[PDB]
Amino acid sequence: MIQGVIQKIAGPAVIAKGMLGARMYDICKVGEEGLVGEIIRLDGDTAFVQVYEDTSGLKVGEPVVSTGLPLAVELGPGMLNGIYDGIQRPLERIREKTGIYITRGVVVHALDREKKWAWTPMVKPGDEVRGGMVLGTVPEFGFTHKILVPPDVRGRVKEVKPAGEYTVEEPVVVLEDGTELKMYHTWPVRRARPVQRKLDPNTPFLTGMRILDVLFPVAMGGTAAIPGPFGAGKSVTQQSLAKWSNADVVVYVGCGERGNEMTDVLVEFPELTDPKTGGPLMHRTVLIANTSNMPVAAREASIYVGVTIAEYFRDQGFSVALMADSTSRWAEALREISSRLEEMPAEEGYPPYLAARLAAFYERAGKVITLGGEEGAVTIVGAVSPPGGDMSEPVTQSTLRIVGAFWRLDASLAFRRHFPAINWNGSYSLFTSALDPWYRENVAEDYPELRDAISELLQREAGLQEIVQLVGPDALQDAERLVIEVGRIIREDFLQQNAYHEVDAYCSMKKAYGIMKMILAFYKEAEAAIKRGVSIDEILQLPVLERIGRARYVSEEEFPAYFEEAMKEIQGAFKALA
Amino acid sequence: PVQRKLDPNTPFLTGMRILDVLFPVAMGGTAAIPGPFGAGKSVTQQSLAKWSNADVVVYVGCGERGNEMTDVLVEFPELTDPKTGGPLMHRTVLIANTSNMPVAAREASIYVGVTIAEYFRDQGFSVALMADSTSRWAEALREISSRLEEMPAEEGYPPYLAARLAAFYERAGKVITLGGEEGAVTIVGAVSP
Amino acid sequence: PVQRKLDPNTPFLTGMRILDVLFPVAMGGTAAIPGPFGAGKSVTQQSLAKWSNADVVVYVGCGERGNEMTDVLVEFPELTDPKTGGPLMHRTVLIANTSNMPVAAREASIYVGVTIAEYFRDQGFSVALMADSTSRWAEALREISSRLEEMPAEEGYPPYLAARLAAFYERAGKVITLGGEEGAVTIVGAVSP
Amino acid sequence: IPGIRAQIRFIQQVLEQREREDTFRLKRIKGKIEAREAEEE
Amino acid sequence: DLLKKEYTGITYISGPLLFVENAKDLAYGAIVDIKDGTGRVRGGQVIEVSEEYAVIQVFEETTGLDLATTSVSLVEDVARLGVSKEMLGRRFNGIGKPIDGLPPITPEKRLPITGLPLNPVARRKPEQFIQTGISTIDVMNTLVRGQKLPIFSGSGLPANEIAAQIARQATVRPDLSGEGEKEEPFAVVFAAMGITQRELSYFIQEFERTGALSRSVLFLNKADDPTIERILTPRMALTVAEYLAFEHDYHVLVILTDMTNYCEALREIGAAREEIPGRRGYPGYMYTDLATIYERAGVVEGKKGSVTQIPILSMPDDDRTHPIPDLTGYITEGQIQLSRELHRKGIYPPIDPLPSLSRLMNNGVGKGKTREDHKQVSDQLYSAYANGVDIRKLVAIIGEDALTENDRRYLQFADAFERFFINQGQQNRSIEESLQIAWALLSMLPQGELKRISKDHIGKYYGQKLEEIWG
Amino acid sequence: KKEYTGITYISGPLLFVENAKDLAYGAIVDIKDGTGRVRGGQVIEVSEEYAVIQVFEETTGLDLATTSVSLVEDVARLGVSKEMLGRRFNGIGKPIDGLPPITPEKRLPITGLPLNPVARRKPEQFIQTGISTIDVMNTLVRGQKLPIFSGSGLPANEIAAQIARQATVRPDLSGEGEKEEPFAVVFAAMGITQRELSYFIQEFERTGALSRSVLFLNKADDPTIERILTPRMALTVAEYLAFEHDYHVLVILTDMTNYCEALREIGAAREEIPGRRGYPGYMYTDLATIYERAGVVEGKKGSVTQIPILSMPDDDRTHPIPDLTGYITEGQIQLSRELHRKGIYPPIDPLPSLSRLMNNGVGKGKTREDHKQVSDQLYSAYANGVDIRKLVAIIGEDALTENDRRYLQFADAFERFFINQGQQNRSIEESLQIAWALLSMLPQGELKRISKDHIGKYYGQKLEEIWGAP
Ligand SMILES: Nc1ncnc2c1ncn2[C@@H]1O[C@H](COP(=O)(O)OP(=O)(O)OP(O)(O)=S)[C@@H](O)[C@H]1O
Ligand SMILES: Nc1ncnc2c1ncn2[C@@H]1O[C@H](COP(=O)(O)OP(=O)(O)OP(O)(O)=S)[C@@H](O)[C@H]1O
Ligand SMILES: Nc1ncnc2c1ncn2[C@@H]1O[C@H](COP(=O)(O)OP(=O)(O)O)[C@@H](O)[C@H]1O
Ligand SMILES: [Mg+2]
Ligand SMILES: [Mg+2]
Repeated sequence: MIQGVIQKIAGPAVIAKGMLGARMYDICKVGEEGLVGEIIRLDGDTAFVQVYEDTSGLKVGEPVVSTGLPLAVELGPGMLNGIYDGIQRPLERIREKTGIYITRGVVVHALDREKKWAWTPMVKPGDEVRGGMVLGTVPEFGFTHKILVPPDVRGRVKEVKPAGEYTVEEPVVVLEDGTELKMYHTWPVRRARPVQRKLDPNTPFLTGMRILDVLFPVAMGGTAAIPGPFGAGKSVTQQSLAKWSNADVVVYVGCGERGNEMTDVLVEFPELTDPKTGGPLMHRTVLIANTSNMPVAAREASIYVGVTIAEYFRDQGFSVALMADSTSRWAEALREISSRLEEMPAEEGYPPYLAARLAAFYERAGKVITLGGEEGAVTIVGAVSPPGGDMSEPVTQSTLRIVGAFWRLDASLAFRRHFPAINWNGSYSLFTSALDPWYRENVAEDYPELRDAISELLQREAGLQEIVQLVGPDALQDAERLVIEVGRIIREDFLQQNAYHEVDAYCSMKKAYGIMKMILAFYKEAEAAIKRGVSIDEILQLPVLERIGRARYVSEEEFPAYFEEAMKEIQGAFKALA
Repeated sequence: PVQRKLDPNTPFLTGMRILDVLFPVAMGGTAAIPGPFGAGKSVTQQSLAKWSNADVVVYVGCGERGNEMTDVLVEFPELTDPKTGGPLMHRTVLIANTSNMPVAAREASIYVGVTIAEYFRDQGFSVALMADSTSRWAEALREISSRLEEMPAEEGYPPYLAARLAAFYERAGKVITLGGEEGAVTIVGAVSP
Repeated sequence: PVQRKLDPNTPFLTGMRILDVLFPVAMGGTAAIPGPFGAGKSVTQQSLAKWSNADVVVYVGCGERGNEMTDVLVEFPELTDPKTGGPLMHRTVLIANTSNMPVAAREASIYVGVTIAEYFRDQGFSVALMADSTSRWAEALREISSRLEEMPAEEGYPPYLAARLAAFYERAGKVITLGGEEGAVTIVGAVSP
Repeated sequence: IPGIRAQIRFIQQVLEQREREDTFRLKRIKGKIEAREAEEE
Repeated sequence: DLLKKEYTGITYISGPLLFVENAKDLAYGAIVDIKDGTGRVRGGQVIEVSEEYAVIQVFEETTGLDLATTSVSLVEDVARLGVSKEMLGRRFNGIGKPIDGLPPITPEKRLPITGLPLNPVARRKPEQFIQTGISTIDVMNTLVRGQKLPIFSGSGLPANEIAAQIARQATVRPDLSGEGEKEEPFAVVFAAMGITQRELSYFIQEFERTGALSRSVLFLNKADDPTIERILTPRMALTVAEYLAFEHDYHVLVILTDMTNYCEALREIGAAREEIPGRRGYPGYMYTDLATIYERAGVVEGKKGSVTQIPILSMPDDDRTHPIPDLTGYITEGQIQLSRELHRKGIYPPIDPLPSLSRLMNNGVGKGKTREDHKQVSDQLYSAYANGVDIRKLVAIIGEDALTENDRRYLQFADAFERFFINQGQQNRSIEESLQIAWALLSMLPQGELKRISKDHIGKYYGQKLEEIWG
Repeated sequence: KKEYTGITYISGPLLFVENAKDLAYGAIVDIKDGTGRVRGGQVIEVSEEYAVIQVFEETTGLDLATTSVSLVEDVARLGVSKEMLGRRFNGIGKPIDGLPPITPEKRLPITGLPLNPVARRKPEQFIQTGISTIDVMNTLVRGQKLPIFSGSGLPANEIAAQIARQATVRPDLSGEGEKEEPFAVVFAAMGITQRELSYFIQEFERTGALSRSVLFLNKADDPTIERILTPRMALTVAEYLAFEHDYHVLVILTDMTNYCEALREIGAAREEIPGRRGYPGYMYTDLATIYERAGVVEGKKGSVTQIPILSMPDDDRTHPIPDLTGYITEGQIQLSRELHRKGIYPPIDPLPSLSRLMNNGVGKGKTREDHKQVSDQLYSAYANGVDIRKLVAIIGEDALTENDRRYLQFADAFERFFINQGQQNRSIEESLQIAWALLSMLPQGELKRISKDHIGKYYGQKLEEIWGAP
């Protein structure tokens, strides 16, 4: 092994000397405590090491040992219910080993080495196996966790363990030439896990929010970004997605965020239920927690560990949702490391390779045919926290250029307590066209036309607001003022969604379809009544407006009857009231 | 040093209605009067020097016109001290470093003025300290910092500008002097944004 | 060098009533013209080249578009000189640079053109110099300044942009040449904000 | 309209000043990179 | 351990920094003693160490130091503070030394002042509602036990008065939470950084009048004190707070008097080190540095005690987008923002609710905690006040007489809200008083326009008039 | 083959190799490590002491002990052939469609030589894009640089694909009848996602437009140096085809904003101090060296036409990228977000759009005698319709004059039928017929920009092309 000594210490940065032969981005043990660090520069006989832990108390002369391997994660059974740090250390074990505080230098296996798993082989001796093929199955929480061949392992099966209880260290399958395959393998977090081919985004990723699932949909394999100032509701939207998504597995990455939010997830989620499995929601969730007061160099590691775990679960045929709770924190960590490196910044202090790193991270998403032949997907939703809410900041601009959906939050709606507080004008989605056949087959044949009509009404309202802010709403004609009123009705009782209300927190596609149909039926009838001389102030007093407003609070089970009753009420009210 | 800092409970009467009524300053207080050129900072400072109830007035011409210092030197001997009735100039100490005087001396002039004011405070007097412009002192600090190749913080000023300003303005206050008497320093510092 | 600069007391006659009457330019004066897209700037420039009382016309294309430069290079060799019936190019020097040509050439284009104009002035001729876009030249100058890592002044332009423009425009004037003969250079420089 | 124009030009001047300060800092750090590489060799 | 080692050979002194060579055995982050030729000893910390030389930031001013006589000696390898329950009535400077004249504390433990990050698994969910007595806080921006709720202030705004009032009135309501037990009062840790004599005297006199000094630890860094001590001051204060809360079951309220001065000192140190700055020249690690301070508050599983932080920062030009308030809002659970327009109107406390926020409000309010209508009443108040503000902007164009009657009602609700719900003076309002005032205000609007409130709460509480509450 | 061992420094994208005085500046090298993997790199600085090499891919796994550097070519060169048509490349000319590498007729330096200004000639013939708002109002002329100014969510890729698979020349309108004049499309994609890559491949393959196209597709996670080299490769191929085989070449460059960001990042990596607005101070010259390679040459029958596509970052035309592009190119076609969100495709807004070379490529003997006047009348009438649409919201429908209501109807029908083309391929005659049908809604004699002859010859037809008889 490559061994050296510490030459300089400055914050998270340690320069070692005598490290000739050490490779770039290899993991090193720094100091007598063996703190984990990564080599980010080689210069003569020296190596620049960014330590993933606190460096306070280190002295010049302490040994630095290179392990000769880059950062890697253990991929196997045992991750589906746990919370990890940036470099994949279980926080439950760390708590049991240290207490209420996280102390540096703790060494603990990512996967519990004593937990027993019910192994069921799927292969027989003489079978030839390629990377990503299913060796067998193990149940975890009702999930059928598939033991995969490592992506770059090839050979013929020589011996296979029979069905029984084994630990992840047990070599369940031994190939010819003596290569042993355990229940887990290690993968470098910076390498994208190989696949066969990327597939077109056919099916949607149902987030459970009306505005996101209707006006700005994201596909099952797509990417989305949700930037906004502090208090706009990024994390509440992320947690709503984690609670209500239709993804099989949710990987939540709290990169440089509040620890109280990780605690909220840890406490609330075991009580909630998985909509599809029926079991606890925490059983389908993997948490990678790197709080803001944890070491800065570990934020990049946190992002990469999360995305690698998401890729691994995709390789088993699952639909994975990856919520990165902030990428601006990762960018700030990169800027801090670059400042320690004394490198010339690109723009606003960030290193030039920030855009390349972001693009590499976001390109890992997609619906794919896995190496084993089965079909899985990864959906990445990345939150961005621009400094001061300045959307012209380089991270937000770099994210604009690689994401298919953009959910822009504005502090104006958050101040009003109008939530989800999505800026409709500043948001967009590039998946609306490709998802239309699925909408026609699964929601309604006329759903795309209804959605387009709603968007056109919002556009007309936006155009008329230019005049409303000029001469007041009373200076408009009855048709234009009707458009304004229908726009505010849409905004208040279709786009609003209370993430804490027991009914309004979730909304199926058919409920949103019914609400849109009700609103547009009311709009058509109101315009017809306007053309026959009825006043708009007379229209605004109809109790069917109250029914439309209360529609969103109606439960999913009883919604169809409410919708039929309200459509009948719309027709009757605008027949009687002319 | 002083024995104790007291709470300021008496007004610094400037003789100007708006300041003495709507925005009063106490005897040991501090006041800033920023404004663009021609807004009347120096006229207010000289009105305070002529008409205020301070036992001793210390006027610091930090980097401003020499004609203003000459105007003070000529007019004050003819005016009357509002407290004792003697000539106004016997109440006054002038520290002048005009704009075309050496730039590094502005910072020294500010400290000389505040130290003289504190010395007169130690004798039991109430002292009004007028700084004609602290922006010139800040500019002198910026020039010296640039000669030091220090990294500028904001608009070229050194990062410790706020520290210097705070340490300067913190010297004012109503105190029990080391001798057991009661004295105060009032600082009115003009700013030229 | 010249023997003496003369007074702007004789007119440069463009042959266009509005310019010759309401907004005249003296022989050896300087004028600026904005270039809106459809405003017929090229026709006006051709009219100045064709009908003005200048003996020699020097036309400088600083950083023009490829097709816009091609327009000039194709259509001047078609203009007939009213004073001789022959081609107008027989008394015209054309400097042509496109945007993709080296930045040093685009920066030196106006200096080359005005030096040629001064050389023809030294022979007693009256020279009309037309700079097709000084904004493109300023862009080239800004790029060169950026390559030298100089401080950007306003909008990235080097702090000496005004000095360079003044040094270019002051070369115009009606003079007594070193040969004792009267000559002049009139500069009409187009700007494109 | 004139007030909005004045606000626009004020914001433009502030942004340009911040950009100028950033360029000055970049020049300083490039010079220090070159110098600290030159003397250390 | 207890033998002395001294490093002469200082090679560079400028600003706050000091270079000493051949000091390869000084640990990173170690506290050192700088002795000059007169015998005076200054404090310092190692911020970069290599086999060539070590970089030391000097806490005090560098006047009188010289390369020929100055000596640097190691104190301890890790910056630690001696803590005990004995210091509950004591005053300390920015570096933890007593300034009250009493003898030094006899420490039970010596804890690293930087602390350690709390394990998210070991944290609890902050849930216990704290009644501050201020309606715009209790009703709309509820403060819960274990929260970081900074006050975003301005130069002339009375943030110190609001902090003193909160410290005076803050109490839990176990009867509403069903616990129904007597509760010990809050222990207060007061960290002042660059505080002026006026604000310091105000705080001292308020704590004396309310009798809270006997249970308050004070770390005072004056405006004329050296500015590099402001880096240590909040870390020492929070070390004491964490020790008390999580080892003696104290409920600690921590007030950081001005974080703008802390960020100023951080910027000075970073610029002296030529750190690659963020916006407005502040160092790029400012987010992490502020996080290492803020994230030390909270509640821990299996522990009785708690740490509640109420930092105070003055936005320079009332600019919410300034780096200091921006990063603070990105770290903390919401903020209380003061309004200069409300202050000029004579409304106290000048808290405008729209830019304010409490992220943990949902945890502490609702049925079985405060009352069933709390959340919906808060939402309706926010919506109605936003409508009133929009109608004010409209009136600024079309004039009041051109309004409809509903817009007129919203305008009247807005100004009545400002003058009655916000403007309360120094009185201590129970949550029930604030809720009935809110319902009296909501009764000004038509019943059918309370769209965010369920019909049950409307039927139960709508109708009362403000004049029925007070004559 | 000489192997340059002696790596003395690795950090970020750069590595220093000593005793490399024989490496020419700008050369491309192969970086080999202990695992036998080979990476690409470019020499960005060479001196007596060491050579600085910028690595294409990530520098992970490299070490100063086992890393070796060897030269592959002293000048960035691309092997071009006529068998490139129907092929796809990864942005540095390596096939990614699974077909064997082409046999290079000749190898050309991708840093092309600037065209001699005296060798150029005026653009005089147009390209039929099949889109009415471009063909009629913003005509694309063979040899023009006509960028498309897009937005964040606008469908610029769809419009690019539609133009690519619809663009054709119309020699029959010039009276030549010479279908022997070949046409090719060079499509360069920069910084695109896998979604966009799949979309482009599917669009080019489903219609058979691939057979006359060359695709240089650079993905978003590909090396940024490949992004910088992609337009160079595309323009080298375009110049070769046009000026050595008389092809009429249309070059589509999406997206130039990605190219500018890559240029910014590479400049920052080489420690260059940025210029105005944080972009390199030489961005104008680089964009010029890209754009000015289009044109028509005297004595040669080929042509290069460029349609750069760039997303304005915040829909701001003052941003450096669109600003410099406007400085260099001849006009712009601006997509409209309000048209897009109303359901109109393609969302091209005629009012801010402009083709500066249009008046040279339209008229008698080129398109038709009435083209210019019809375009002018359409522009004026649409502007009137739009402002009357704004006014009717406050003053009401009946308060307007009868001709004002006619302008309202004209603007509505214009947006409905002329702009809202869909995926139709409209010949210039179809577009002119639709324009005349729309102008027939206005009273005769209100068409003031049009001569009475054209009015008599064409006025009177009614809207049947799109509705009632598609
Ligand atoms: N209170 C006042 N009464 C009468 N005249 C006044 C008063 N204040 C200002 N002026 C007039 O306005 C002029 C401006 O004087 P100052 O206020 O002293 O200027 P300033 O504030 O010092 O700004 P400068 O010119 O940059 S030093 C004076 O010379 C008077 O003519
Ligand atoms: N004085 C004029 N008399 C007659 N026609 C003119 C005149 N000025 C311009 N034109 C017309 O304008 C066209 C030629 O000039 P333009 O193309 O408008 O010049 P230009 O486009 O402004 O040049 P630029 O801005 O450098 S591209 C022809 O249609 C001319 O008939
Ligand atoms: N969809 C929502 N429904 C209800 N309340 C919300 C919603 N989104 C945000 N909020 C409220 O706004 C606060 C701020 O949201 P949060 O996500 O914590 O800020 P950020 O944008 O930084 O993540 C939340 O604590 C919650 O009280
Ligand atoms: Mg968040
Ligand atoms: Mg003055």
